[PDB]
Amino acid sequence: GEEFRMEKLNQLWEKAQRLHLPPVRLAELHADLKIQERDELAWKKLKLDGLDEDGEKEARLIRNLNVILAKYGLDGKKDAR
Repeated sequence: GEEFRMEKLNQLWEKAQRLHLPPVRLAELHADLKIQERDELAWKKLKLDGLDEDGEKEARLIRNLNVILAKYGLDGKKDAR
């Protein structure tokens, strides 16, 4: 049951489901995972071609992921705040 090409997005998405997220957070999450997926493959082309030799294009992925993990608390804080 994987909706993304990378295990990180599927694991994140499936984990979000595991956290019992509401359909809205799962829908918003899927959108962010899709954007993160496309950006991650497109950027992987950048990193593989030699475009992100400084961590600037991936910075958007690391930040977008942190934004998703901050919206769902998938791989970060999970206590109170």
